Amino acid sequence: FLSGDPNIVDGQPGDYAIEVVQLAQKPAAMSNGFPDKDQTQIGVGYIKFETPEGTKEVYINGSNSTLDGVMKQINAANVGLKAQVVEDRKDQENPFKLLVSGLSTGNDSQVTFPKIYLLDGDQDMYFEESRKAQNAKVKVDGFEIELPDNKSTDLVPGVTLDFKSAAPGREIRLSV
Amino acid sequence: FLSGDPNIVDGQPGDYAIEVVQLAQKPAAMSNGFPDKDQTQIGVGYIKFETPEGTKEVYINGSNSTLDGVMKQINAANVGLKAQVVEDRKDQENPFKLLVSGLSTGNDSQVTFPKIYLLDGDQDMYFEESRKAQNAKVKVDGFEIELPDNKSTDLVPGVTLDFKSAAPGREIRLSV
Amino acid sequence: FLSGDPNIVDGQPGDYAIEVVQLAQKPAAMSNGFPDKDQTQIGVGYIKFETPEGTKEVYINGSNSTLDGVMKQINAANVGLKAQVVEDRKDQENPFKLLVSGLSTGNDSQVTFPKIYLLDGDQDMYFEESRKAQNAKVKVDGFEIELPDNKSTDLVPGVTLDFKSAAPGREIRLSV
Amino acid sequence: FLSGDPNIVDGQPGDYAIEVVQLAQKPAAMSNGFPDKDQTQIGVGYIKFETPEGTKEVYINGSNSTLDGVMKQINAANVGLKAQVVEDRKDQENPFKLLVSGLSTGNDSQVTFPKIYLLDGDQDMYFEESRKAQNAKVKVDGFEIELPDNKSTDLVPGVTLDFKSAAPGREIRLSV
Repeated sequence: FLSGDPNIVDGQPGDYAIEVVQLAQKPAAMSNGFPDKDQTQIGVGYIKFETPEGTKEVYINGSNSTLDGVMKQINAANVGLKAQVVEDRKDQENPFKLLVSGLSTGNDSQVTFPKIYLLDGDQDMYFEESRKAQNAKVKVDGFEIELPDNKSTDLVPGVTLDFKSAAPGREIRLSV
Repeated sequence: FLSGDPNIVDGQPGDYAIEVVQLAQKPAAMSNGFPDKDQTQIGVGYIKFETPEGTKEVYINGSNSTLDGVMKQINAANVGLKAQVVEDRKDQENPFKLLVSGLSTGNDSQVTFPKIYLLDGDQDMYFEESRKAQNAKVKVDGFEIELPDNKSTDLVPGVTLDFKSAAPGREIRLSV
Repeated sequence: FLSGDPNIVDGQPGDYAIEVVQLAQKPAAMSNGFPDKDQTQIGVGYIKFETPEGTKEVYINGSNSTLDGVMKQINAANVGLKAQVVEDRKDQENPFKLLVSGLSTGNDSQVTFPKIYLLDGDQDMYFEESRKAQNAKVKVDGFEIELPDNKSTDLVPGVTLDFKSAAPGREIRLSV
Repeated sequence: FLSGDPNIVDGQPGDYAIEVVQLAQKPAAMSNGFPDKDQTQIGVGYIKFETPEGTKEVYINGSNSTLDGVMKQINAANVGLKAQVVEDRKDQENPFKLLVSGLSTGNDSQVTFPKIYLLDGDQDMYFEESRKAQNAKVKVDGFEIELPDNKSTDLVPGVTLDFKSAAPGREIRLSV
């Protein structure tokens, strides 16, 4: 198996034409900005997630409701979510943001973020932005189809393809 | 021989400027979606193809007219067509589609799909989408010309070029 | 020296930001299509070129005024021009075209094609398309400047850069 | 750690989706064109820079106020600026330009060029163009955030990422 561009599509007989239009997308949400990740407290209560495995409510203990504490409690809850704190200089005074993302891509792995219930915080936490889970969009011999993940065993029979990047308008030739 | 980008154009004395605008395209058609590829039967009769080698009619035996059976019978017919079943999550309830493609690219290798004649199926099969065969479009020193295949022995004299991907607006420099 | 993308810019201390907007372009002209390159004769006389080295008139001998003969006579004239015959399937009946290009890029290496004087041909030859010589356009720390060739010793002091492809909007980081 | 495209993002466990929308930009200014870099004198006085470290005034000695002399005096001043002379064929008669750039990227590393005070020059020097310092723009799981530099230790926890090129619309998959 050879890909015309392993940095768009790689894998492990015929002439196969594949275009990666969009990668599959994880559902995700990003907080408003905070001036620090280790002092300003967001309060006590819970954050609600609606997931393919049902409603999940992650309990935020005032003990440690800094952005860092909340990230660690979301990760320790093991509810199909991965949290991290990122720095976004769009607001230089409030650069720190909580990013929470599903672990799976595809329309069927949707996560929503419908409620943050928190009392006594130093500052309001909210998800300023969210993104829905999405399928990959790929073209096979010019036909756009949707895939749940960034891999396929069906497009090139006998090969497992992994999409490495989205490159709309950059059709790649593969051979086997 | 060196290509400025082997993942757009590679091959096996001068300064050669080549842009791959569009890869050469196989003629192809893709079915409507089915809920499965191994149970729902499309019926008995035939599927008609108009090819550069003349009219071809592939006989679909009710014995095995699942999408999988039809794919196997199209391939076994040896009429210049390659069939496979793909999964397209655009319709989650009916994800399975038959993709049928010519083996050759270029305007002169046209295939059309003018008739599906099938009685007693569980569900209607039809080609929801088709694509015409097309030439590659490449620019040599800025002039767009058309090629039948994704290779050339004429653009860089003494070298066989293979186009690995389309990259419109990305002129590549080659040397020999 | 390291380039962030050797397939856009490569070469042989600091942080250097380079974008290749357009490669430098050779002046060139391409004929109308012919049904063959080895039988149909274009006649006797000459083809005129205006070059940076002055007016050049290449004499076409009726002995061999096929597209192939003309290509060989232009090359043998040694007037700063390189000719080849390409196949362009835009007109399937008349696919063969003469491509004539200058050997140098840049605005100062302009070539024009102002006259074809040919009597007794089987078919009219003319330059259906021509292209002017052009400078490369590159951005250095965001400023677009023009270069005569697809190389530079000035952009990154102490290094000779060779532009491998044009990639407008794809700023590359280089280090030394 | 593996990047789907090391020529966009490289570095040194999870599924990480990163798009480099724009590289971080150095503040910079480029002069008008001069016919030479080693004879035409721009005069005596100073060039003013406003920098994050305060107002800096670089003294231009008539002894050597060629574009080359000025470049060398700006570099020898050690005021957070790097100067070089580039050749820009946009004006073939006046191709030589002084490019002066900050050493740091990001909104907080702004440099402006508010005054050139020079008497007795052969020709006027001025900054025909300038560019403000800017943050990198990157998307993490589809959310655009701003970074001061072309690196990050926060996007992929436990890895130092270096952005090698901007590739808007080309989301890259990374793994750890």
